[PDB]
Amino acid sequence: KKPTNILWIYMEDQNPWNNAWGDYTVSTPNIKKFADQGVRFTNAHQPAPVCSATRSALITGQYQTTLGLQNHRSSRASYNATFLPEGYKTVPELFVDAGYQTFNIGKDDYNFKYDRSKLYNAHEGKAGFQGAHDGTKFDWANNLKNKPFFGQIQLKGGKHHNFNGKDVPQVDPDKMTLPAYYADTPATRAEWAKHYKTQVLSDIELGQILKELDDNNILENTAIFWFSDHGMLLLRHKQELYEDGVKVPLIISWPAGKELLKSKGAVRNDLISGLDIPATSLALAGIDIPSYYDGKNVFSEEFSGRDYVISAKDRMDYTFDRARSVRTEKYRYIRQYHPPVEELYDLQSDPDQIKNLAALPKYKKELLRHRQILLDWIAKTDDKGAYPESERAVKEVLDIWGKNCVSTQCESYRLHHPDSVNIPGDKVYSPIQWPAYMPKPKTPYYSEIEHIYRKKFQ
Amino acid sequence: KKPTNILWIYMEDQNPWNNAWGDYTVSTPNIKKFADQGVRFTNAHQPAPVCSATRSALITGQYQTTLGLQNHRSSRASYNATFLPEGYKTVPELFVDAGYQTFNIGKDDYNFKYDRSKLYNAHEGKAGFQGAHDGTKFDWANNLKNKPFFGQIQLKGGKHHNFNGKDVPQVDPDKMTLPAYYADTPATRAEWAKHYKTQVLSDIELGQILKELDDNNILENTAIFWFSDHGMLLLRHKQELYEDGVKVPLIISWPAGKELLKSKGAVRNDLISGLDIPATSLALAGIDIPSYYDGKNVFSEEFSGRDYVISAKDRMDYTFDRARSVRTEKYRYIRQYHPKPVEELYDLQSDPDQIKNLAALPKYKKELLRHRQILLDWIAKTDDKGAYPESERAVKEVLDIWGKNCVSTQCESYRLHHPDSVNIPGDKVYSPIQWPAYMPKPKTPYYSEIEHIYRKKFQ
Ligand SMILES: [Ca+2]
Ligand SMILES: [Ca+2]
Ligand SMILES: [Cl-]
Ligand SMILES: [Cl-]
Ligand SMILES: [Cl-]
Ligand SMILES: [Cl-]
Ligand SMILES: [Cl-]
Ligand SMILES: [Cl-]
Ligand SMILES: [Cl-]
Repeated sequence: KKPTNILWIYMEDQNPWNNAWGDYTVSTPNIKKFADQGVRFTNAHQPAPVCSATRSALITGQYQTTLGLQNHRSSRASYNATFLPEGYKTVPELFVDAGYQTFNIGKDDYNFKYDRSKLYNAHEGKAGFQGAHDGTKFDWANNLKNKPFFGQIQLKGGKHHNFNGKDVPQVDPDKMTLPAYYADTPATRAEWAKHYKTQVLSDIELGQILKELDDNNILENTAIFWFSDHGMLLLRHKQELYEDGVKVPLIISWPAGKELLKSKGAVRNDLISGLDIPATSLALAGIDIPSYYDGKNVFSEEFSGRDYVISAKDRMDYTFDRARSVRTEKYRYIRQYHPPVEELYDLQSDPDQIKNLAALPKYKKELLRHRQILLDWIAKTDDKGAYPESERAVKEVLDIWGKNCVSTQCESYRLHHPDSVNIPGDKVYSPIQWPAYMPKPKTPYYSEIEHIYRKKFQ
Repeated sequence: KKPTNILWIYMEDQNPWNNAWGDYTVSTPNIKKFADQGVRFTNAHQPAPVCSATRSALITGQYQTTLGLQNHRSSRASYNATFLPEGYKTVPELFVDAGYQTFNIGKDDYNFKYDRSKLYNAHEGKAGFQGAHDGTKFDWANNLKNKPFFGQIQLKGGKHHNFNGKDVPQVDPDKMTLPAYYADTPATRAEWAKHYKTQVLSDIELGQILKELDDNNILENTAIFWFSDHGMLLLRHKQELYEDGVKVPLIISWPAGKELLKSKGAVRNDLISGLDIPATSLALAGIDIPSYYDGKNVFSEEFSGRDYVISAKDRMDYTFDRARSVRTEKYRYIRQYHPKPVEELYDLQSDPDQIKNLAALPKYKKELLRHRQILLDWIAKTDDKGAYPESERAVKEVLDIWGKNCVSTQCESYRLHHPDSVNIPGDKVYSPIQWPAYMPKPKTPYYSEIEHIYRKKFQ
């Protein structure tokens, strides 16, 4: 007994502030019922805290840092490209090869060049934001009611802008409880109340998708993976609060396999990586997990929870950072490469990560233990974050963010190209030819997504 | 029940033309007795056919192509550097961390920068050929007769230069049987007879090392790995004959453990990769094999022979090539990326000298695709770094060492984009590379000498 379909309900930028996680600030009945009849994961940690890093990792099955996909965003311009290795199979291509129809409605946002028709064969792509391909809308639930499919639906999550729907409650910014030692201003309180409203919008959209499956008798045989690509990125001065940036909601539901999925627990507290989502998707559908994928089937009998979960943060827009985190059952550890410098937090007693324990003698052994888990991971994956981005990749940042990039990478680039700082890179550098094993489609939007230069930023 | 020591008897550039392999052209009694009492491997295929590629692969435990170590030679200059990832453990470091004394007498010839004292803690290094470190000679068999060690002794193998020893037999070039369609000249017949003489020199040297171990009671408790870094590189026009380039002699002997080793066969014909040598050494000494190593323990109960062995060839001195090979039980497949890639398929049973390319024969289409798919899996799994062009700084290193001999497109384009500095030494053109914080560069003087690789004689 395997499900017929896989469906990822893929939310942008959302923390699990919903009834199923015990939070009754707003009413989330669809999510609560959905969680009650499925498997809820309370320790699912994505490999990255930002869009294109997480989304590239889950679609390739590996840490975004292993294949040079770690920088948000990257490989978008005509003159700067990353290609997956020859022979490589993304998760959708694995499903296509096994006979399924595949789609992703909404943004891809991956940090490599690709022929989308090899990944998603049930619909066409179109130009998206900042070099991304997007998947066109279509009546997937009707068209594929009798064709086994791996689909994704991208929902706006915390980035929903429109709250005029008569089902969105009032949320008073003055009633919001902020994290400890977090900036308490009208703007942060407004961001909190807005994020609660987006929980209701997510709850509504979940209800609509479940109805659409039900109206085409697709609800029983579809394994649904319900998750966000990261939580809200929160800053206390310069300190990123990683725990609730990488820990995301995850509910897995397969109605006709309920008892099989719940066998290890209807509420899973063991440590899960977001990279286990594609691997579990493959296993549930009866597709081998490639040996080079990092994920595991979280429902297999041999799966007893990860000892630790690794996350990575690299460049974000025009901020050239590099940090690596080891999450164990009790601690989050951070290695910060651009303050060498280390952080360690006991989450049980310090959930907002205020008390760095790295320099306390009592915690030296736990510190070294987390550090060594990280060194093992760097040695195993050859973390491409250790290597600097190229001239062409820096030029791509300049095309998109212009004067906003004040990093020493960007200034040094300007000092070396004073003749062309504001000339679009596609007029400075030759286009990158796609490799023999993957010719560039002639589809017109493939050239439109490469027009990344933004005059308004210089 | 584990051996106490690990020793690699490590030969340069040598084919198994010896009595243990059934070749009595010359007398090799030490090798014959050694193979008789140990385990002989007839299908051991190195991951490369040249020195720095094979040697970097075995010392790191991974295909040289996975870590950017594939180009022979590379990362030698002051301005061009490859470092292993933070936290990475080469095989000697794994033995140091476990308490052993470690040494390699003779050349290292690795394509990355390293602090040799972290690898080999039982002796010092010295300047070597073309940017390599070498290990100084010392009385290892006595110094370490009571200290568990992992050691390597580098022997000259097919590159021995002096044949006046009174026990080197005369070998007639006119009696040499060359490979089918191989150039039949006085030079190649001379090379054949010379190579047979080097078999006797390797036989002598094997006897001496065994005597040193016996004189110090190290003979019983020492697992020895006796092998070469590759066979001779043979060309027929532009075609490299990979089968006998990568397949090397390998004998493993551990006299106190004879019966355990021989359990799966005293003569082993299953497919083995040279990367299984460090993995098997680690296993015998009771050290964990890191999850990122490619080798396996060939004496483990779970080891049932490899279904295939991968080999890779990339730049060789100033020849910028890229070829990948899948060896299966019956066939060797070659994918050639700079002839878009062209493919070769040979049935070795009927075509030992690799003359009849079967790749375009409809009868062999399925065997072709099956070998192609094996290679594609390996590229996807390892992100074969030969898919990426060498940097500007690496081309300069080639130009420094080889000068006007490099006629490649990469070189000729470099000369076009730097017409004013073509013959200026690279260390006056490019700034030195700072070693990473996790591995500071020793002050030791020969570390500066080995980076002086410019050769005026070549331009
Ligand atoms: Ca996002
Ligand atoms: Ca050699
Ligand atoms: Cl825009
Ligand atoms: Cl649309
Ligand atoms: Cl299972
Ligand atoms: Cl604009
Ligand atoms: Cl040489
Ligand atoms: Cl003859
Ligand atoms: Cl075993």
